[PDB]
Amino acid sequence: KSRGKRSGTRYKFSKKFRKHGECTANKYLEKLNYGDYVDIVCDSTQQKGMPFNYYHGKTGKIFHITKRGVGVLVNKRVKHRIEQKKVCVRIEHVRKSRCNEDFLLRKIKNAELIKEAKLKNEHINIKRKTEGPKPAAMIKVPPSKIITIEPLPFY
Amino acid sequence: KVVKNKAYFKRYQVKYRRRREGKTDYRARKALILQDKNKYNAQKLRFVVRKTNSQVICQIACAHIEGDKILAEAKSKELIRYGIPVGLKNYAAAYATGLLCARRFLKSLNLDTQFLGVEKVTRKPIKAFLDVGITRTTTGNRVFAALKGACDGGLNIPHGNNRFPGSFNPEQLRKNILGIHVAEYMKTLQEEDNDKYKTHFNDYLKNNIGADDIEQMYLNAHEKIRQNPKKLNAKLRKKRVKEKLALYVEKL
Amino acid sequence: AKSKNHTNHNQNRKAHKNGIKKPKKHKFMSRKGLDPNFFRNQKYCLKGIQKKKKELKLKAKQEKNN
Amino acid sequence: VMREIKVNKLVLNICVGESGDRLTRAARVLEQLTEQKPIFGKCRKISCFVTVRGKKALEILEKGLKRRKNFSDTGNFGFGIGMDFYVHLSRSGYRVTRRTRRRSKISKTHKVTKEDAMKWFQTK
RNA sequence: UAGAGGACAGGGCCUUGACCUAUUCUCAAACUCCCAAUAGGUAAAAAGGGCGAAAUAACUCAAUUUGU
RNA sequence: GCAGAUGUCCAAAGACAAGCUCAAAGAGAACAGAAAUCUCUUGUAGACUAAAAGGGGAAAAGCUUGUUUGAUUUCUAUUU
RNA sequence: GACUCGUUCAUACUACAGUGGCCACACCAGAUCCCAUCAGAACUCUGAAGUUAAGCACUGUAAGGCUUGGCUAGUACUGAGGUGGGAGACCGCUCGGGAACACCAGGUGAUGAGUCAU
Repeated sequence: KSRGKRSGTRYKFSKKFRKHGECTANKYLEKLNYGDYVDIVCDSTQQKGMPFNYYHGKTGKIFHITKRGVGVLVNKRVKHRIEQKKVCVRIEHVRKSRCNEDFLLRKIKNAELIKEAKLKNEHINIKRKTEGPKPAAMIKVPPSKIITIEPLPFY
Repeated sequence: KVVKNKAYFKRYQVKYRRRREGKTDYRARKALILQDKNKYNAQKLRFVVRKTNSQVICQIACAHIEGDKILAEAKSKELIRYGIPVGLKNYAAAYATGLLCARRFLKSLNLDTQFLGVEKVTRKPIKAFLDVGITRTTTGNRVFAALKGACDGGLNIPHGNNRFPGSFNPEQLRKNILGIHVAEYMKTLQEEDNDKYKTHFNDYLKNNIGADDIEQMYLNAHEKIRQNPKKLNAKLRKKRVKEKLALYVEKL
Repeated sequence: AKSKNHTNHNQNRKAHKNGIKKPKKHKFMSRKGLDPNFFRNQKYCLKGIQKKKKELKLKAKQEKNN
Repeated sequence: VMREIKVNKLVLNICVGESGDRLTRAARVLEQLTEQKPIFGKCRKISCFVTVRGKKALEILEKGLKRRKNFSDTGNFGFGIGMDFYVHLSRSGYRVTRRTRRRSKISKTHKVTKEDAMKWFQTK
């Protein structure tokens, strides 16, 4: 019977303990470019440009930049299909997404590895390792370090 | 009842350090530095002028994530080498140091020959925005003297004319820029009682700066600057409380 | 009589029967209402680029066809 | 040292609690008493008062000279006669707590306290 | 829910408390300092990325050579 | 199902800027008292913000003051 | 040694106490002018006689708070399986995940750009 804009956001749109107050001045210096990924976290201290309840915590790539706002394209699940949604928010409600940072660092490091590998004419595996079973080990331990364990009685 | 209980301390949230110290506003700052997100690599330089109770300082600041970068600066105490040995807190001193900051910035950027500013006192130039710094912007405030100094030095600092002395009086502005108000204060004090005048403008006299000499020395300064710009750790802490209680056993 | 007001039962099965369709994700998005004074300038850039390129190509065609 | 207590402020109060005529009379008597124009109380207009500083504060305190149990714990006092005297005395450096730039608090060593306020009063 | 220690009010040095301090028993779907499990989202390179030069623009910039 | 609220109110209770800091408590001051005004100290909001409740707010989004009518015309991309 | 603009926004706060000053901050002297009030208190302007008393800086406290680790504790809770136990309430087992309060201990900052003084 109640489906207002901010219905059910009692805790989601509340500031953290001892973290109240307006956004820091340094946040306005954040650099944003077209097509890069961005997180949508609602800052309750800034009311205009607030994202809708659903998009809090979502991620999407920027498709529009204005003087003080960002239009970001976000996937929303609607029954039987995902669909693209253009949400327009202010700067305070958006932050640079780290969802790509491991990929970017991997790209740089792998490039500077591939360069040297091709220079030395070596074949290397550039794909991630998904490490599984460990090899056999031949381990040593002082006899005074082995301790005998047996189940404890009840009390 | 005590309101300073540990629950109060535990729930207490501090302000930012600079707000706590009173240095910065953080509401003026975040509108001074916030630039249109459409425009990339546009720095929006701010002309920061801060007046101490001994001298005033001007600088050019560019906002950056790790901290502000200072591109140019000027202190009132540098006017000694330019010929002003006294009154470094003056309206005229503020104008002079704004001129100095502007000229030094243009020199560092290598654009003096292209932006001459003006002479004497009444492509697009560099744009900077005046930073207040807590002070109240009343009519005839020294921050606007510094702004006029920079504007005459060649910077494009947007401003109105309300807060120059007189809500517009260019003659009054030139008088205050040249220190005429100080000169007439000297005259009035001399004519009304010599003792207070001597005890007030003491090192003025020790520098033999006459009332009529002030305007000329400020003009000469303007042209000259224009043409050339211990801790304790837990171990000994416990040792010291142990000995303190050992002595307190019989002390009281 | 009383009606079953609501249920989400079987809706997830219906949704997954034809899969959860993803958006097509085309390469170009229409710029109809985005950043004027920027996309207008982009139009001018592109017009100039075509003018120069086509005039170079026309010069080459004329000098090769006599 | 510069730990000399001086009269930071001296406030005269007329609390009549009614409308004008008598309020105007109080305003004018305060007016010749001190040339500063008085201000009025609340308008829930019930009282008029004036705060003075400088040499005039000492002069009016001398006039009011004509107890030792009515000193506040923060180093202030006051009395009456109709008109009411109150005096807020403080050490030097009190500007720190009132200025806008780097407003702070003075240490309680620098605060006056009542004990030496009594000594100051009996010395004056 | 209980006591423990400690300088405003009533009567006859005392009584009745209030109040303060440090504790104590027990609780909240419409309480929260903290905070899971499960559930959820984004990313994991070729119509692309990186690095440079040269062109274009009426955009942007102090900048026909700043940037985009 | 549960505790409620709406069919309004506002030329300011809208806009901008500046200055200030609130509730409360303690101590002190002729009338003057539990309460009336003034001063100091503490005071993270315990006040206030038209209304229900929930969020937000301290050199403010609160209080005061100044100037105003952006509560204007037209059109997009969109969210619920 | 110090200052300006910042970052982090309590390891940075609060209370009490001690130490420190040449320019440096500041307290401080004054009100003709710009300006401001009941009030030159504040704000603004002009100063340079005095002072580290305060602000400020540093340190201290079997200090409160804050913060890191340990421990609470594989406890509480919980995903999947069970023709598991039990009359039930509830409670194991198998494959997995895994807290919190409290208590203990350590700590009480670090840093970007620029500038001044020696």
